Amino acid sequence: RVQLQQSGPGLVKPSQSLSLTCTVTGYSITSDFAWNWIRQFPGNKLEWMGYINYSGFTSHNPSLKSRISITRDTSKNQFFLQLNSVTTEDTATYYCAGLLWYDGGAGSWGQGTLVTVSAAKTTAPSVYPLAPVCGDTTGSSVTLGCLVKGYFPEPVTLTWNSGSLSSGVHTFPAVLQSDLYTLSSSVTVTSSTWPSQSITCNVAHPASSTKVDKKIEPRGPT
Amino acid sequence: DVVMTQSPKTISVTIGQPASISCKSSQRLLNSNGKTFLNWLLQRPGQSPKRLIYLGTKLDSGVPDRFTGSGSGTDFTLKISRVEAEDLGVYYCWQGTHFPYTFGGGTKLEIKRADAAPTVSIFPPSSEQLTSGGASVVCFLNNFYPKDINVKWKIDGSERQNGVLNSWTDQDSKDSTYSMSSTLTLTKDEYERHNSYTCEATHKTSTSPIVKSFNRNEC
Repeated sequence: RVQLQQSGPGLVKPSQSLSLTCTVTGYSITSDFAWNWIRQFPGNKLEWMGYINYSGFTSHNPSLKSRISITRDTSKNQFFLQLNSVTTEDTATYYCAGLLWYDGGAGSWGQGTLVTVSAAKTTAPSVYPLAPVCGDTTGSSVTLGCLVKGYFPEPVTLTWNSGSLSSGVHTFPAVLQSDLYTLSSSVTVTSSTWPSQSITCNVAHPASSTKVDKKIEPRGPT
Repeated sequence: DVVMTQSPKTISVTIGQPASISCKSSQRLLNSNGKTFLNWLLQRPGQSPKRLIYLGTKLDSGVPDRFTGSGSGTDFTLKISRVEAEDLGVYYCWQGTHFPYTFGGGTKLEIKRADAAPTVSIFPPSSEQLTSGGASVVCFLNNFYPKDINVKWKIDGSERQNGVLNSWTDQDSKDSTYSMSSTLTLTKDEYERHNSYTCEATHKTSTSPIVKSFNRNEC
C-alpha cells in the first residue's frame, strides 16, 4: 500500500518560506491519487492547503492566496510544498495525504512534520535523570524519570532502554517558556528489577544534532 | 466556504456501549455523478488523522466494521456499534464536494472507566542540574481517573505557586487513565537554602490529598 513521509526544515524565520517534501513509496505519484498538503493548528484545527494530482493538475485554498506552490518530481516519486511570507500564524504540523481522485478513498497520511516559524535560536537540551527517593523504592513498583530541559525548537525523541522498555511509560507534552522547551517522561517497573536491570533514557534533538543517553543511577551508593 | 459542524464536542462512553456523533454541512454534499464526498477520520493521540468512512456511507480500506457512516444531503452520522478503548481520540468529518475542502472541528471520544487514584512520585533535582544554576523538582501523578486533579507544592511546609509548570497526557487507550507532570523550578541557590519539598495531589478518589515529600540531602 501507499506510504507517505514528510521531510524538510522544522524551523523557519518569519518572512521566509517553508519548503517541505513528501516521499511516496508503494505507489506511483503519476497514478490515481490527489496528493494533498493539510496542516493542523493547536485545537483540533485542520486546514486543507491544496493538492497536486496524478496528472500534475493543482488546486489550493484561497486562504493561502499567492503564498503557496505545490509541485512534483516524478523521477523521485516526490511532491512538494512551498509556503512563502510565513508568520508565527503558520506554525503548525504539516501533513502530506493522498486520497484517490475518483472517490476520496484510501486516504493515507504521513507522520506529520512540525514547522515552527520563529526568530528564536536552536538550542540543545540538557537531559537530567530523575532518580527515585529512597523511601519510595520499597514498594512493589518503582517510578523513575528523565527531564529534558532547555531546548528549541521541537521536537525531541525520547525512548527508554533503546525502545525495549515501552510499557509503563508516560512522556508528557513539552512546555514552552522564554523560547525554550522542557519535557518530562516517567517509567514504572517492578521494584525488584531495579537497579539490577538498568534504565537509560535516550534523547535525540535532531535540530541540534545532539543525542544524550542518560543512565538513571540510584540515589545512595552506586 | 462550506462549514462542517460536528456535535457533540466531546462524548464519554463505557467500553462495549455504542457511540454516535453528527456532522452537518452548510451545503449539500451530493455531486453531479451521484457521489457524496463525505469522509470520517479518526486522530488517535500522537498520530496523524486516519481514514474511517468515505463516500458518505462506505467503510474505507482496512477499517473495522464496527464503524458505520449514514446520512445524505447535509446531515451525516458516524456510529460505533460497540466502543473499544483504542477508539478514543478525535473524530473528524471532511467534505470534498465544494472547493475549498473543509474539515469539521472534531468530536473527542473519551472512555468512561472506574475511578483510579493517582500514583504520585516526587524527584529532587539531579546533581548535574545543580551544577548549572537552576533546580527543578518534578512530581508525576500517574494513571488516574477521572481527569480533573489538582497539585500543590510546598517548600518547608509553605505553599509555593510561582515557578510551577504542568503538563497532561491524553487518555491512555491501554487503561483509559490520565497522567500529569508538575515541575517546580527554582534557582540552585534557593533550592540549596531550603530543606523539605512536597507535592500534594487532590483527586476525587480520596478526601485528603496524597502527599509525597523528600528532604534535600537525604536519599
